[PDB]
Amino acid sequence: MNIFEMLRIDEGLRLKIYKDTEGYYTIGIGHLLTKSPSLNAAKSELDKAIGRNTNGVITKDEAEKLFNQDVCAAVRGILRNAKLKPVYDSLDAVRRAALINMVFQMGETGVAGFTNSLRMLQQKRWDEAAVNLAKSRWYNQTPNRAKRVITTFRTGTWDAYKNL
Amino acid sequence: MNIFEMLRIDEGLRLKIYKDTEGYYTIGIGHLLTKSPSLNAAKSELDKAIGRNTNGVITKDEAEKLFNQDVCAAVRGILRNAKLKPVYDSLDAVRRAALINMVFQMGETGVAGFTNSLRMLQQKRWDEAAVNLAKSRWYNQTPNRAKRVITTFRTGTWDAYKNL
Repeated sequence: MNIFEMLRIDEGLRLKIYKDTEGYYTIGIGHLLTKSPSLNAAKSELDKAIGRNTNGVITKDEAEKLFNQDVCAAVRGILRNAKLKPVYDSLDAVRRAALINMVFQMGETGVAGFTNSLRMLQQKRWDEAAVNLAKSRWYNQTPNRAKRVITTFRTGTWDAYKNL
Repeated sequence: MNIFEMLRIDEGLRLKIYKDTEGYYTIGIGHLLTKSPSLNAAKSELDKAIGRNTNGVITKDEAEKLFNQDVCAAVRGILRNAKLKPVYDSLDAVRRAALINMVFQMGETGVAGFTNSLRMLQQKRWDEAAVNLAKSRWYNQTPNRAKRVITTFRTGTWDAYKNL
C-alpha cells in the first residue's frame, strides 16, 4: 500500500470519459478533463492531454501517466504551500499519503483551509484531528473515503485499505 | 530542499530543445524527447507531449508538468521493482530522494543493477555504500552530480545541495 495504490482505490480507474459528481467530464484516475458541458470539447481536451486521437477511450498506461502528473502536482503544491508544507514535513510516510490523498481530491486551497485539524496533525494529536476531521463538510460529502483517510491520519497505518 | 528542487539543480531547466550528453534531444528538466537525429521529429514529440505547436520552446509551467510526470514515474518504478522497493522503504526521506534521483537519471534497471551498493544501503552501511558507489562507471560519467547524490546517501542531509 502506498499513495498510488491508495488513490487508485479511492478514485478508481475508468478508461472512457465519464461524469464525476458535479457531473464534469473525467477519465483515468480522477483526472478532470474540462468544466465545459460539451462532450465534443472533452474529447478534444482529452486528445490534447494524451497526444493522440483517442475517440473518448484511453489505455491503462495513458491513465497512469496523467495520474503521475496529478499526484506529483499534488505533492509539489503541498510543498509550495506556506500552510501545508510544515504539516507534511512533520508527518510520517503513511500520514503524508493521507494528506496527499485530500489535496488530490479537493485541491491545495481547500486542504489549507482546515486550520484546526491541520494544527492537531502538526502537534501529533491524532485522535483529536480524527474527531475534528469527522465533523467537516468534506466527510459529510464522501464519508466512506473520508473515514478511510481519517483512519490513516489517526493510526498511521494502512488498515482502512487492507479489507475491502 | 526536496527531490523536486534537487533534480532541478541536477538536471537544470531548459525551455528550448537542447542536446544532452549522448547527444539526444531533451527539454525541460531532463526530459528525453527522442533518439531521432532529426529535429522536426523531436519537435513533433514535444508538440505531442505539450498539446500545442511549441516549435521547440516551452514555459516553466509546461516543463513542470513533464517533470511531475517523470518524477512520479520514477517513484512508481522504484515501488514496482522487486530490488529497489525494499531498499526505498528502508531509507529515510532524504536518502529516498537520493535513490529517486539515480532512477530519474539512469532508469530503474540500471539502478537495480547496483547489487552490492543497494545491499549496503539496505544494511545502513553508509560509508561503505558511499565508497562503493564512487567506483561506478555512473560516477565516472557524471562525477559532480554523482558525488552530491553519494553525499546524500552517506549523510542523509542536504549538505551537497546547500552551497552551490
